[PDB]
Amino acid sequence: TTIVGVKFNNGVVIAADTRSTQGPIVADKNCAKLHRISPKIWCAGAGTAADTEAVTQLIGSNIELHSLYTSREPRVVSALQMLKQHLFKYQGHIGAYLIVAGVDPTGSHLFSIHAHGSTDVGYYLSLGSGSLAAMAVLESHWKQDLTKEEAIKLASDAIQAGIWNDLGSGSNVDVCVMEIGKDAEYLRNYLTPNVREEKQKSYKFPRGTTAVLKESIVNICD
Amino acid sequence: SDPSSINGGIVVAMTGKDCVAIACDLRLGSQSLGVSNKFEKIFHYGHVFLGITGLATDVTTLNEMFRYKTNLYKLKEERAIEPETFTQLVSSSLYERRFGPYFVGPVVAGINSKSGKPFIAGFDLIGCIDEAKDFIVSGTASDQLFGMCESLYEPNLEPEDLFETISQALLNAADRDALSGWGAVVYIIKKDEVVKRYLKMRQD
Amino acid sequence: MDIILGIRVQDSVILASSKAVTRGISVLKDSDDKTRQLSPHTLMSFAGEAGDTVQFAEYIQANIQLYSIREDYELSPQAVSSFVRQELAKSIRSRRPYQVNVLIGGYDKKKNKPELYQIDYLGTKVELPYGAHGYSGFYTFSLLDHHYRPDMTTEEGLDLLKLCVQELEKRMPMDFKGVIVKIVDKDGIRQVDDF
Amino acid sequence: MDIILGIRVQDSVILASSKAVTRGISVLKDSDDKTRQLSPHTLMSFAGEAGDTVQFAEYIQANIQLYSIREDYELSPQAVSSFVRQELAKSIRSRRPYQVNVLIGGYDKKKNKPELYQIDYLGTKVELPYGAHGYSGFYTFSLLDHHYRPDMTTEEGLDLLKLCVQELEKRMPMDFKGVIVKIVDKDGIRQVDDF
Amino acid sequence: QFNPYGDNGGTILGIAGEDFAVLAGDTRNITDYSINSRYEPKVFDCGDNIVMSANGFAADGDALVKRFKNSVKWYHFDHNDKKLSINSAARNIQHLLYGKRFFPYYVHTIIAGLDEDGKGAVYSFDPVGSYEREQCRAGGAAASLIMPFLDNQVNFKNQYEPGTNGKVKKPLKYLSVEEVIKLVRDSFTSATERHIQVGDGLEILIVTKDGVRKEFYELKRD
Amino acid sequence: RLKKGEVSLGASIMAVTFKDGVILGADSRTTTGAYIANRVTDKLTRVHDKIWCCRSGSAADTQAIADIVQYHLELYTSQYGTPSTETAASVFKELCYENKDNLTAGIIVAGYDDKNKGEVYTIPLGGSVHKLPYAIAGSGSTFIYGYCDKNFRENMSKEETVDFIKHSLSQAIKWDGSSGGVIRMVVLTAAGVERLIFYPDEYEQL
Amino acid sequence: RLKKGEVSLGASIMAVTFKDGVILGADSRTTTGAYIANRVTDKLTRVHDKIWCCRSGSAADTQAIADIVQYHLELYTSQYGTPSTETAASVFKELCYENKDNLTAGIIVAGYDDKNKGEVYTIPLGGSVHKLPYAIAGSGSTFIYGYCDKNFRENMSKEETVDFIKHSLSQAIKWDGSSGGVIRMVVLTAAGVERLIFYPDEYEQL
Amino acid sequence: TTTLAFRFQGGIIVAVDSRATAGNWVASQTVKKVIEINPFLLGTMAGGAADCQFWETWLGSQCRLHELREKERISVAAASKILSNLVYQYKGAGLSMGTMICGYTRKEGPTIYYVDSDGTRLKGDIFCVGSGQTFAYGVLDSNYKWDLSVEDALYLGKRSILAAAHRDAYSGGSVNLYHVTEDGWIYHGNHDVGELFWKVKEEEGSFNNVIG
Amino acid sequence: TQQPIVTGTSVISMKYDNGVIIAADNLGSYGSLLRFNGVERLIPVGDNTVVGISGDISDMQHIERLLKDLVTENAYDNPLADAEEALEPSYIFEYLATVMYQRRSKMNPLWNAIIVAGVQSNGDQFLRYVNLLGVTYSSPTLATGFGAHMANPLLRKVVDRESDIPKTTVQVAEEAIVNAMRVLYYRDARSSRNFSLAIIDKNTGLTFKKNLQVENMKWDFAKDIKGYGTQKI
Ligand SMILES: *[C@@](C)(CO)[C@](*)(O)[C@H](CC(C)C)NC(=O)[C@H](Cc1ccccc1)NC(=O)[C@H](CC(C)C)NC(=O)[C@H](CCc1ccccc1)NC(=O)CN1CCOCC1
Ligand SMILES: *[C@@](C)(CO)[C@](*)(O)[C@H](CC(C)C)NC(=O)[C@H](Cc1ccccc1)NC(=O)[C@H](CC(C)C)NC(=O)[C@H](CCc1ccccc1)NC(=O)CN1CCOCC1
Ligand SMILES: [Cl-]
Ligand SMILES: [Cl-]
Ligand SMILES: [Mg+2]
Ligand SMILES: [Mg+2]
Ligand SMILES: [Mg+2]
Repeated sequence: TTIVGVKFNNGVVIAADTRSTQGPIVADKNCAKLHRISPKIWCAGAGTAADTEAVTQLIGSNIELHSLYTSREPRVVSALQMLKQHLFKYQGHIGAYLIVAGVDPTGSHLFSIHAHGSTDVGYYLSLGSGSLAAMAVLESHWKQDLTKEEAIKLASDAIQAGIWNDLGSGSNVDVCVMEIGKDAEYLRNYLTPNVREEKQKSYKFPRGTTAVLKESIVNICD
Repeated sequence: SDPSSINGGIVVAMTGKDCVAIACDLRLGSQSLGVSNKFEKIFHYGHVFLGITGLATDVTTLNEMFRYKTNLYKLKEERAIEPETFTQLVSSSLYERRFGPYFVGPVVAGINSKSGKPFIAGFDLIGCIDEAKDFIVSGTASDQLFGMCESLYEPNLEPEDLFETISQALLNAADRDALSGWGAVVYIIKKDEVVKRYLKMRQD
Repeated sequence: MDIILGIRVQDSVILASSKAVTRGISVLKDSDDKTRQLSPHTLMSFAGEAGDTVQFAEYIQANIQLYSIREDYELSPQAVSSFVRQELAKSIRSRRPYQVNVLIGGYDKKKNKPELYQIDYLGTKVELPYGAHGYSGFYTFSLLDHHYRPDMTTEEGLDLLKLCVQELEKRMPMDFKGVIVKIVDKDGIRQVDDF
Repeated sequence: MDIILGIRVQDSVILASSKAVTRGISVLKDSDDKTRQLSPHTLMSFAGEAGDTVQFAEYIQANIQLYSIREDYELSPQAVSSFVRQELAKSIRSRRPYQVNVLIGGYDKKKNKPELYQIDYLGTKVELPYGAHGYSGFYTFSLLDHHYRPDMTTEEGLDLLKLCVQELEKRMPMDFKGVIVKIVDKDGIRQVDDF
Repeated sequence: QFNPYGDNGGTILGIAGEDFAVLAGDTRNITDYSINSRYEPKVFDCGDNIVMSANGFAADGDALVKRFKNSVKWYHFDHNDKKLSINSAARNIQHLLYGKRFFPYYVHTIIAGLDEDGKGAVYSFDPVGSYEREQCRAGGAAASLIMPFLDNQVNFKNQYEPGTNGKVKKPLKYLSVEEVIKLVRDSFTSATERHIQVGDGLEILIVTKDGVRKEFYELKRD
Repeated sequence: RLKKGEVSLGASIMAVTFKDGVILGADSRTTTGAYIANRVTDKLTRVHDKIWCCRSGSAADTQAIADIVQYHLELYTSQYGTPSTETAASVFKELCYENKDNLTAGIIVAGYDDKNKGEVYTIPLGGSVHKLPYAIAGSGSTFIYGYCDKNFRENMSKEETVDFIKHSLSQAIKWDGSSGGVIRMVVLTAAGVERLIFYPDEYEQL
Repeated sequence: RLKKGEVSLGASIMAVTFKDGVILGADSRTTTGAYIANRVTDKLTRVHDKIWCCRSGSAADTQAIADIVQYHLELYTSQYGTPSTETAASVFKELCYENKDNLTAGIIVAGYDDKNKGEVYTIPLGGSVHKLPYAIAGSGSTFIYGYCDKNFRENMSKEETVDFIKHSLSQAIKWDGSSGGVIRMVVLTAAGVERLIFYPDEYEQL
Repeated sequence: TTTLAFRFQGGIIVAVDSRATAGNWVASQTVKKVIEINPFLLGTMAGGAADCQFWETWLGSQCRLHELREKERISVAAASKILSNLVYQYKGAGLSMGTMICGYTRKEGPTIYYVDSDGTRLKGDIFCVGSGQTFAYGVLDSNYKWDLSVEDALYLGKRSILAAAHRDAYSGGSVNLYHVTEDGWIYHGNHDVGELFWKVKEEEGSFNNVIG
Repeated sequence: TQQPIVTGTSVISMKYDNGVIIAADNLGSYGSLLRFNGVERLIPVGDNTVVGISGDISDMQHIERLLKDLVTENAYDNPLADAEEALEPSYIFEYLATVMYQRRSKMNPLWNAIIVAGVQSNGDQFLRYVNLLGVTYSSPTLATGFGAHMANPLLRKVVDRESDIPKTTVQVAEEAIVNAMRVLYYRDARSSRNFSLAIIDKNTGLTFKKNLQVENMKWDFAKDIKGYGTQKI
């Protein structure tokens, strides 16, 4: 994976590639690494794929119950605290590397969490195998007082650096913009710069090519 | 002593125009020794089909477990479980055993009875969902299946054409894997009819 | 413990199991019966780790016998095999698993059909026309692939079984001191005394 | 390679050696002669690591035959045994040692006495009334302690040897496919065809 | 402890026709999750209408090709400029490889050309020198993906004549240079999609009686 | 001791008592091997109003500990009023000592009482407690033992103590690859709490 | 890298160039584990009239090397005249580099030419050569990187350089258990060769 | 691999499969595991592919040099011993070879020698070598008689490989048949298991474990 | 079998329209200790080649001596040593590549990663990599160690393929290299601020720049960062 988070004027944006690997094999060419914890708190995940999904859903569930209990919109620090304490308790064995971002009554926030339960604060962050390629771009082009459109451009460019230069990352670029006072917009497949070219030949077989031994109707009804 | 490659086997699933296909080989062995040539790896709960590769004891255990759970589902819900919902149930159940997992590679396939949309999905051993428009592969010849599917597959295939594509994908992949083969079964699934065909393949 | 075989024919299931019990460089016994009757029409042979084998077999035997008394009814071979598989499937993830491999030969009285199930210590169940555990299979499976027919009689099955034992006695490294053969059919379980 | 025995009696030396050659779970051959004639009145049996055994035996055979041609004279069993021991004693401190154990049965024509030497792969030589290599000794030594007498005939020695083979066939784990027996006396070396 | 071997990734593919033979290979070079080069050729014209590629550990691959090219040169000097036949080259390569049986060249070697009857020939080698002439062979990282597709499309495996009850097999026939290049391009685009170590570019070397032609095609760079 | 692949807090941290109270100081570098995971980290952390600590070792371990200590001292305050710096160090020790096997946390505790003035307690890997006039810790501290011992004096002024910390950490940063970035400082006195920062362009050319 | 149980030369050694030439300095302690095998060792050793070296690492290895170098330079002198300090360092390097796996020798080479004045070459474990204004080495040198970097100046006087070495090694000794005893020094100038010694009672209370 | 060769009334039958594997990856289905040393000598190959191919083609060169020097075809014993002495020199180095040297000469008659990479050399009437040797033994031993006809012997050899090809995961592809007589070796074709299995199943009525 | 002791980090490089640029910092690390600071890791050979070396410094100094000796040996009995028969970048590289692979084959490697940058006699740009394993490759941009992970992505945005080389000027190319060196200083724990840079142009020749420093750094935003999550002060 490559995942990034970038703060701007009136909020925060996060982004991610869409490659899922199995050793050297690409298992999913278009998987979703951006996760909704609450309506306006989103999470980018790298590492063990099941762990990032499971831990984000569990905390997201408890955040919802907490929001209902307190009659308040949830805060990013609550998700941060709940995630880190959970991950710490499992001493790194739950391999989730997260970039947590969102807006709440306190303001806009951007954090990262590592598998062992350490958290970091920043204006720009990157995690995953292509974090070095992404951070190189972020360190080169980031500035204070970014606009919405400038932050999206910087974030996607940082993901692209991972897509092209890191073998662990590829395919498309997902984005989620979380602005203050507005609904969060999830931009699934914001960029698709890796479309498969037309095949040279159709491999549609003549009907009857495959040798068959038996046929039978299967009963699915009661 | 690698649980996922003791018994051997493969499963593949594909989508077509208003239809889905799911196929599997029949081999069960103990490393080099071929033991059974009747060991089917595809099961179904109502109209939802589940294929499972990997350690055979877990394949059997999980089939029995999901039959258990889907039966209680139907009694309480008063309706058959749908592929999208079943996919989530599989994922939950596998992740429940996160640090002592079932050594399996399951594959869901089916048509949603309400919307009519074709649906397929795959998982790793700890429950991570892998959804796909085109195809899902699993087993000891997964590399081979990935190669066959990626080249042979095209979208919106008719049920009769889709049968040929998935069958050729499975057969030629199995023939390049020592632990897969010994027969094969293909399920063609339309909205309200399901055909099951046994393939003739080389028996070595 | 080493050699256990099983052959399902037209009207019966035949189980053959080696008589030798060896510890170290000594054959301690040459007349060991590696089987237990689970019910009147169900027989289970076993092989594996010392102690585990008999302890497991008798534990299953007690449970099936308890069921028979409670319901005044005999469980089908398929039902017994499923019960046995689940016990082994539990076992493999225990602190100390049962290292036992079994064959279950039975006659289903409702279907009027013989049934042979092969289950390994992991809880891997398969129904087969012929089965074997351990190194035996590496010789007997190919042999039976050639000579076995589905419509054979019990006598034809015993000759087919003699052909397996001869091959094993010729090519196996260890002396397993012959086999005890038992037949399971519509009339129950009986032992062939001269083999 | 496994079982090699040797018994010295009044007027002859008798060597018995198993016929089985096993690799993995297969008995590849059941008629293997694990011995070489070093000279007309000297016979050496052998057992140990595959390949090493025959390579070593034939190498010794070539050397003793070379000596016989050069001097037009037959070396005494004691002299041959000493030569063999030294070769093994060199071998054990080589880059790759010969992992071969041998028995040397011979008839000394000058002394008119039979002689049996037991030499292991380390080069450990002992003259004995009866000898064995491998696990065989754990049964045969105690048996011979009881039944052996120094003034026995060749026929009495063969019956004593039959008693050893029977015990081994009863209590040994592996099937060694019987033995080839050979007698060494004043008239040279001959093989017993029916054992 | 020092490890003298490494994995440079990539994949290669050889197909033989009636009067021609092709040897293709991607131009990507990698170590771990990094890209070293997007264009580093590993299919070489070695003279005497023989093309060669040694895929795997590039240092060993280069060393081998270098030694074979040199073997061809000295064959001319020692045998009155005689043309080295493809079968003779194959046997010579076996001895190069087996010469290092106890410290092997970690490569899958494929050579292609024309035999002494003018017909297309492809030979393939294991790391220690075992070789075999074939109509078809894929080698390298994505060999397991491509090879079964070739069995199906080049040698018509598992394909029967429609309506013949799976009794009559699809008859074997030579493929045209046009049809072969279609299969090569489709094989590599498919492998690029699902294998992370395969991409960037495709270089094909075609061998006819007239000589050695080249063709290049772009591949996805993620 | 560090778990494989976990963020390393290897550091250049120090706390120095002086006439008006105590000053904590630290670098801002966090590493995963030789990659710098965060170049602008805050290793000085509040457990109470005027009781702070410097963190080194494992990022995860030190954070988890500091969060627990903050909880304990907040609960202490609700029942018994403001805790002493010694009390805070004791709570740190109890966690570090009782879990010495599972933790990698080299913590310096520093606080300001009105009675006891500025105090510094250092807690190394073992879980032992050592009350000192000043303390240094982290991977980069090895290189400045000589410098700090020769240059430290008791009852320094604020400006002198800031210069002492700045020069010391500058050297630690210069020689330790695991240390770098900005130099953060926190001043604890009767006046209140003051945060200071110093950038490379300034401290490198000292 | 040390062989098991072999004598350890872990040290506090340094060589410093200055206006009139160069000065070598060293502690006196040898250990096998925690036992001090020799407390009065001379770690400053002559390979030529005005080319000396400081030894650290393995006692046996450094001695064997120094003896070979002395032999080479004596033979060099008989044929080609006085060798440069660079030449001496090259001979040390050649031995240390070519036998890097079997040796543990951290050597500092220091000499005085008339043309090139005072020169210092340091040779760490790897066998690399580094020409520097001053150099520090040995187990105890870690503790004085900060101090020495802050306090070193080029073109110092003899008395200043002696004070710089004395204060530095004093701190290294104070913090390193593997260093101790007396502080030996050797002065290399145009005037000649001068040996100096400094005892604990003096340098400890600096 | 599965390879066999047995001696009988009408000479020697030699049968081999054609599969080559790298772990569970089926690398080839068309490998030639019988080497044709000369018109009267054959060699079978099991184990490491390169080791077998390289050293058995080398063996052929040594046999050619013998008949040039001695003006006479090499004996099966001498040919096998050249190979066994060679691998013995490499003992411990990790060669992996299970071979059978089969042929006819005047002085010896039909002869088979088993030679492997740990130095074992054995003369014998029947041998099966490879990962599927036991499967071949099961069928071969239970149907073997000395008085088999050339037609029946050829089939039994073919059927024994088929049996192993079926059960052994690391054997398959196709069957290569040879018959060795006093006049030399005779090739009896390549038989693909793809068609042969079903042909044998239907005609013989065997393989009832498989879904027909 | 070796283990590297005193080590040098990233070497980075790229092609531009008329030539090539190469750079490397002046640090000699001893594990985590940043021990030596005056280490030159770019070594010119003639007036048309620069060899940049990372990894073990003792082995680097050995390679220096070999190149130095190569120049001497080429001059022997060679009237055209400063003209047609001068040492080319391709000659120097192939020599090193031969040595590196021979040493790995003897299980006693020179523990380095090397980039030979230069301009050929016909004006063509030369840029090729070789390491301890004897592995070689060429690309419009090349980098070692971290540089491979962080510099290459940045340099490939300027020259992504062959056709981008004529379009890239020396001003644009140097700017990217200097920027990359800053990023490496931010993020590589075994890097220093001081570095050397070399340009080999087909027209203006060899320009060797020493004692450069990373500058125009962004550190101001650090002051706003407090705690690791909740903490407000
Ligand atoms: C980039 C692309 C790579 O780091 C991103 O980080 C993505 C993150 C997104 C997708 C969440 N990472 C992955 O894709 C991740 C990489 C990975 C692989 C293995 C271990 C850790 C990380 N991939 C996965 O997690 C895949 C998801 C599959 C494609 C659905 N899972 C696996 O590869 C599982 C790993 C299971 C696991 C067990 C114990 C600890 C950690 C992970 N592996 C397999 O399924 C392989 N094998 C197949 C046969 O059955 C046995 C298991
Ligand atoms: C039956 C078929 C199976 O055992 C027979 O035994 C045959 C005998 C025929 C081929 C002569 N044996 C094999 O197929 C043999 C099995 C084997 C493999 C490895 C060691 C011993 C025995 N297979 C091979 O020799 C394969 C043949 C290739 C596919 C043509 N070769 C390899 O596996 C090579 C080199 C092995 C090797 C031996 C000794 C030293 C070094 C290497 N290995 C690879 O190709 C590794 N790998 C393959 C997959 O892709 C990555 C590279
Ligand atoms: Cl932190
Ligand atoms: Cl000393
Ligand atoms: Mg098979
Ligand atoms: Mg990529
Ligand atoms: Mg001391």
